[PDB]
Amino acid sequence: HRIRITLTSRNVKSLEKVCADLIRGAKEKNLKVKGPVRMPTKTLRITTRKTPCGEGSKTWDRFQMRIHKRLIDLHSPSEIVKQITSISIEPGVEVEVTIA
Amino acid sequence: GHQQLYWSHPRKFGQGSRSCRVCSNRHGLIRKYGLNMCRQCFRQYAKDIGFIKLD
Amino acid sequence: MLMPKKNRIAIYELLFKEGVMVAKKDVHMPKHPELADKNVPNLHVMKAMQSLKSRGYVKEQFAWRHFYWYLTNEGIQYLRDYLHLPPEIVPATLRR
Amino acid sequence: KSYTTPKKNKHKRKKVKLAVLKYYKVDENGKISRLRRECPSDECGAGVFMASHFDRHYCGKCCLTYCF
Amino acid sequence: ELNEFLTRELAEDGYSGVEVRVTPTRTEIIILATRTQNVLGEKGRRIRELTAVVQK
RNA sequence: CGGAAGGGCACCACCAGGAGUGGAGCCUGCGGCUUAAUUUGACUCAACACGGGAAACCUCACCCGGCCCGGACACGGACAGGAUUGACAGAUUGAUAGCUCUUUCUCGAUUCCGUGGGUGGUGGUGCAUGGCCGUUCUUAGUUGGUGGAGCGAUUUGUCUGG
RNA sequence: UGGCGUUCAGCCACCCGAGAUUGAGCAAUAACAGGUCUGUGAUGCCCUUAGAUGUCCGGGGCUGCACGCGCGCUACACUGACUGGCUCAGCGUGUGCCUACCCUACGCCGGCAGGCGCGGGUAACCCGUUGAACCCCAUUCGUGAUGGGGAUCGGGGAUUGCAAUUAUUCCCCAUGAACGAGGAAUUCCCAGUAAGUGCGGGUCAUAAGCUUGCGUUGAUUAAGUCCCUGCCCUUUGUACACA
Ligand SMILES: [Zn+2]
Ligand SMILES: [Zn+2]
Repeated sequence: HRIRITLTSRNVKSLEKVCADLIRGAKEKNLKVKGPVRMPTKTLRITTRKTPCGEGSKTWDRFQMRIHKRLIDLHSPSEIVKQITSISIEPGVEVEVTIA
Repeated sequence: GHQQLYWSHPRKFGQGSRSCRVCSNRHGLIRKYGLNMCRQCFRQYAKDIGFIKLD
Repeated sequence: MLMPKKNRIAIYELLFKEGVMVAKKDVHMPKHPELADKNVPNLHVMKAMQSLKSRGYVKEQFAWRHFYWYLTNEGIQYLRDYLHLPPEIVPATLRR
Repeated sequence: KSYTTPKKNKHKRKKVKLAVLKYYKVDENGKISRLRRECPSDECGAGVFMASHFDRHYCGKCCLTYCF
Repeated sequence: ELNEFLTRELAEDGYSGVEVRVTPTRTEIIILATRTQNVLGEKGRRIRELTAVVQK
């Protein structure tokens, strides 16, 4: 019964819209649902060079990259949860369903 | 034959094992996160991967 | 480059069963990465394809380190003329 | 290009016309006479005939030497 | 690589880009092309060739 | 462009101070010395722990000795009565690379010989270049439409003062 | 709110208030005979084209040395040298695509080096609740090119890759010089700033005197200017002319 759905996304507002839609769908389908547990983000800094040759002043790049993580805890049979996850998918949010 | 001298030196370490997948050069290779790509083509196709210069 | 006859017939049969074919550009590679059942080298396949590419029977597309072949209408006649197959049957790329 | 030291020669295979005729020895009747030793290996049996040297016998592709 | 190969290959047939929405067991890619007649060739023969390219 | 001057800018300017180099030793790089080779590149701001180039064999772009075709394709000769290719003892060689030598078995039309042509090349040319990077410069300067001056380059707008 | 200023643009001091200036990116026009063919199957021309300026193996060289400089590291001590006790971080990183290569926890063997099998993790779980350095407290020393310095050198013991000497790298013992606060000249910066002192990522079969971020402690001076070195406009003779 203990379902730990992990939602991974790079964008913030699309992930917030998806998890809010899942919470508002659980309220319509009348099941017990926990709030959005906001796990901390991750950062990836990349420092490279600009010039192909080794001449002139030394440049240093700053490439940033972020990724987030949310989770929705559920106490429901899986037949209800599959009907929820089949509806309204987008390529931004990646869903990981775990039942334990 | 020449095939005996072809497979004689092992390629089990360093730049003899891995190289760039675009220009095939032994310069500017990142082993981190399995890139194996030179820095010039990385700066070229850096936006298509997902990296961006914000700060 | 000298090539085995049965492996040559197997390569032309693999070319006839699907006209489009891929290859990875790697010098230090013993066998072909896709066709791994029949133990054939990649360099013999590359030379047998560029022998047709030079005299104009296949179109070439070039990726970063990958080669791609596209079979032409002259190659349609050449493969069935080499394999002595009836002209009624078509490859899979002509099928819907 | 032309170097100072002359090149080392390559073993050009000297062609021999009707070299298969020296294998068998014919008789007036309907039979054959095989002079060379048959190879007892698993890769080649009665098909591949071993070389007729002066001191030991040797086969072509399996590299199997039989000495007296 | 999926962007670069189609950019190099479809450049003579009016290529602009691709759009992908990931679905389970179905990789639905949309080649947003200008000339839709030039990219098919003959009843979608080049499309069936590109599916074999992605498969192989 | 000023050898005529003013204005505001910056600790790749000063002022009052703070920490370092040069004083001792060491890792490393350049020029010369130099070797069979010490691969090449860049000279005040704007090269010299640099090309992400921290090299025992790859890296090697350099040399010393030895092998492979990895010379597509076309046109005429060779050729299946074998065009071609691999070889153990043992001599040479660096390797048991038949690369050669004493000797013949083997794969079989893929190959071999000449003529055209093609590709291969960290081999040269950044004084031919695309793209990209540094400088002025991260300074506050710059450009159009309608008017006023003529024959026009020009200047008003684009600023006398804070 | 109080002062300066056409009382306009605005500027300064003060009460109250987490702050009365956090840092960075993007960065107009125009140009260099600036670099890159040694990043590129981005490319023009020439050459090579078989005894190959292509490809492969074993070594050498890239390190080399009368000399001059460039970028860095540590000492010249009493503020210090030795031995224990006591007390804290956030960046990170990590079970494979050919491919072997990942983090290590715990009980042992041994002075260290290193070795044996063993459980957890696809990560706010495992390392880890990161007992890091300086620090403070308690012992030994006392002006001696010294217990500081380990430049220099010898012997033995181990790991890594098929293979290390000109020392891949680590451990133990022995050797104890230059260096007494630095001449001419010169570089950087102005508040959690310089500085002391550490730890992660990249380079990584072996891999930090390199580079970038993350931490701890924490000052002197300054709220001005073009005298010195540059850059940007001006008035004007025009020996400055695809300039
Ligand atoms: Zn590149
Ligand atoms: Zn036999």
